Amino acid sequence: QTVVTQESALTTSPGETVTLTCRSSTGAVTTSNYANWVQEKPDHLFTGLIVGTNNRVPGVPPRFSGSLIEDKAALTITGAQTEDEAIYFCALWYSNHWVFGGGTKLTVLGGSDYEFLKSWTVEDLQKRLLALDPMCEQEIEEIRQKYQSKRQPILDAIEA
Amino acid sequence: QIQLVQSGPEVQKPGETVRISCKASGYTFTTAGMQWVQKMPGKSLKWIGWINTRSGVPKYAEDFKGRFAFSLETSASIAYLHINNLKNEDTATYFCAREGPGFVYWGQGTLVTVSSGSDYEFLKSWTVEDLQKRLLALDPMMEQEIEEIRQKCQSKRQPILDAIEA
Amino acid sequence: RGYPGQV
Repeated sequence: QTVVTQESALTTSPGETVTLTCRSSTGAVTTSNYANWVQEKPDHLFTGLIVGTNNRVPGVPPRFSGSLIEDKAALTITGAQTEDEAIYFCALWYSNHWVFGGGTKLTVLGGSDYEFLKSWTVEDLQKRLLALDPMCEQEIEEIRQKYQSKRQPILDAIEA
Repeated sequence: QIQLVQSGPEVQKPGETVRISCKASGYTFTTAGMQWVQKMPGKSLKWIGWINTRSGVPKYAEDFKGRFAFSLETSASIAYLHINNLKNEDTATYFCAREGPGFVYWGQGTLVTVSSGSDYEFLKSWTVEDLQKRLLALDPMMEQEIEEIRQKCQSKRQPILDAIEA
Repeated sequence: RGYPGQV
């Protein structure tokens, strides 16, 4: 069986280094497992960080770096920032299929939840702002549909 | 700036079909494969497969090849996920993610909700008044969930406004 | 044999 394990949770502080690991049930992680690290932030925002063990995705900050250490794949965050608080997944390739680990919840101590935004360009802030209402309308529609599903057996009975 | 934008949430009955779209921009669509991923709350992410956007050849995970199919509309830079003969347990969020190797640029996710495949024949033994009362009894909780989202979204909005305004 | 996906 191909099972990928990660730490459940880790805590760091701003400017410090934290290492996340990814272990394989089949033995040592090698190049041939093409380890991929992915970050999940709130409302299902996934961002690829590292591919092919150690290749940083363009536009990903250089504090993230991937390696192989002690038969595992590793994501090192050298100089953690408050905005790095997130769930980190690793995926490994096993000949003919990809397997995801369970994710590591990274907590960063101290800080203010949206302080990172002040350093953004006004263009990026405007894009974020304009994307918000549609996203929240999508989430409301997901609720309406969840309820439609709950309602459906009753509606079917009315309409029989 | 690379973006993948998926279609909106879909709600269907078991046995039906859904098609989810994933519109790619900011790179040449046919130069990297598109993967698909299934996620349910508190369960692991599962790889569904990929499609090669140059050759059109897909590769599927064993558990998905029976009912899931991938397609392309190359001229629109769209990849599609087709879920056939829906089961209640297909209820999940589906993501497109570009190669690679692996999962580099992600769509925002599409929630597919599948209504119950179970036996609700008993409800046809109820009066219309009692059916309507049950229906209306679901509204308060829905309205509360929506209210919580509207409040959460005002809480997400203010720190952005504060950053623009500082 | 490397990664067989389209990269």
